[PDB]
This record gives sequence, structure tokens and C-alpha cells, in this order.
Amino acid sequence: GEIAQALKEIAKALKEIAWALKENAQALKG
Amino acid sequence: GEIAQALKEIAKALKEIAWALKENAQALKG
Amino acid sequence: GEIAQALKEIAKALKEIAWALKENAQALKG
Amino acid sequence: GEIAQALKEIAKALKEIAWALKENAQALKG
Amino acid sequence: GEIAQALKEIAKALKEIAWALKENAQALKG
Amino acid sequence: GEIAQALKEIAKALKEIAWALKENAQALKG
Amino acid sequence: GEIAQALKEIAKALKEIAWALKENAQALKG
Amino acid sequence: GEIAQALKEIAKALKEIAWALKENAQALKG
Repeated sequence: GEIAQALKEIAKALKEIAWALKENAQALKG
Repeated sequence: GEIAQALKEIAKALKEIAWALKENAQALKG
Repeated sequence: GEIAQALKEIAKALKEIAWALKENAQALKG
Repeated sequence: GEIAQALKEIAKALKEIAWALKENAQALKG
Repeated sequence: GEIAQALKEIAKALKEIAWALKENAQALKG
Repeated sequence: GEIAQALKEIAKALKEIAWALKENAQALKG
Repeated sequence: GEIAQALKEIAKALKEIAWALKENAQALKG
Repeated sequence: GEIAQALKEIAKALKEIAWALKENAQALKG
């Protein structure tokens, strides 16, 4: 269904936020 | 449907936050 | 509809968060 | 309706987070 | 209604996040 | 109801994030 | 119910974010 | 159900954000 699909897209976007925050951690290390 | 479309716009906005955080990581790396 | 409109306003606010985080990245650069 | 009104209050609160993050960018620029 | 009330409590909590981020900005200033 | 109760638990968790961010501001002030 | 349970899991995850932010505050102190 | 499953994926993504923030704390500690 379209609502579950859209919530799955929000989950994917939050995972992209996590990946970006890992990039910040690496930049501080470095 | 309009609710699914609005949730997809929230996902796009969260991807924009992810990209902004990537930009911060690049700024720290410099 | 009013719920979809309100979700669209949440998306716009998350885009404002992204813009603010870009301003942080620029301040670090710088 | 009260649910749409409450979602609009969440959007306003997210704009407040955006403004706080702008304040952080200004503090770093100084 | 209880759902609208609970969403209003989430809005209040996001405003508390904004206030905490302002405190961070002040600490950097500083 | 159980959905309202779960949304109230999300609000409490967001207040915990706010308090953690206050802690970060205090750490920067030191 | 499964939706309330899933919202409770989102609350637990936001509490984990709060704990991680406390770890950041401690690292700055340090 | 598919909505509960999608909300569980959002919770997992928020745990990924928590772990990324832990990584940032470790980077600052070094």
C-alpha cells in the first residue's frame, strides 16, 4: 500500500541521516 | 493519494537534512 | 485536505532545518 | 480539525528547531 | 481528543529541543 | 487509549533528547 | 496492538538517540 | 501488518541514527 510505501521511504531517509552522521564522526577522527 | 504524497514530501525533506549533514562533514574535513 | 496540508507544512519545516544545517556547514567552512 | 491543528503545531515547533540551528550557525561564524 | 492532545505534547517536546539548541548556540557565543 | 499512550511515550523520549542537548550546552560552557 | 507497539519501538529508539547525545556531552566534558 | 512493519523500519532507522551519534562521541573522545 501507498501509505506503508511512503513510511518505508521515510525510514530510508532516516538511514541516510545516520550515514551522514557517520561521515561527520569520520571527519572528526581525521 | 494526498496523504501518501505528503509523507513522500517528508521523506524528501529528511533526505535534504541528510545532504546538509554530509555538507557539515565535508566542512569539518577541510 | 487539512491533514495532507499539515503534513506538507511539516515537510516545509524539515526543509528549513536542512537549510539551517547548511548555514552551520558554511560557518565551519569560514 | 484538532488533529490537523496539532500537526500544524508540530510544524511550528520544527521551524523553531530550524531557527535555533540558524542561531548556532551565527555563533560559529563569530 | 486524546490523539490531538498527545500530538500537542510532541509539539511541546520539539519546542524543548529548540530551546536546548538555543542554549548550545549561547554556549558557543561564550 | 494505547495509540495516545504510545504518542505520549514519543513526547517523553523527545524531552529526553532536549535534556541531552542541554547537557551538551553545559559541556561546551565548561 | 501492533501499531501502538511499533510507536513504542520508535519511542525506545528516540531514547537511544538521547543516550547517544549524552555520550557526546560526556566526550566534550573530557 | 504493513503499516506496523513500516513503523518498525522507522524505529530501526532511528536506532541507526543513535549508533551514528555514539560514533561521533567516540571520535570526540579521541
